[PDB]
Amino acid sequence: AGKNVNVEFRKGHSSAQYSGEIKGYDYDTYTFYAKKGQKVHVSISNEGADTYMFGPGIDDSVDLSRYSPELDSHGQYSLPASGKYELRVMQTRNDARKNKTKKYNVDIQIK
Ligand code: NA
Ligand code: NA
Ligand code: NA
Repeated sequence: AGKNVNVEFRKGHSSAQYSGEIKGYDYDTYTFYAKKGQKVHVSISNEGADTYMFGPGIDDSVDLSRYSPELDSHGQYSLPASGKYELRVMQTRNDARKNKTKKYNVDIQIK
């Protein structure tokens, strides 16, 4: 199925890059711990791979993709609470139903 990765920044740096490939309904998860008010910016090379974030103080999830209305002018989202957050990378249901695949590179920035 999908893979579950703990995001681990190089010390003194505020981003990390991952690559993956999702098949069908699989989703990959990128987990991290952060403080209320830190800003997250996620960019992904394949816009056919959705990027949604789950965690404390977030009802349901938030779309972090580049055109999402949840983002501010700098493409950032402010974490509403401190704790463990989960970025999920997944295909649309349409593509998942067709057992399509998405190769992707994702850059996760947390400041
Ligand atoms: Na999960
Ligand atoms: Na980024
Ligand atoms: Na769909």
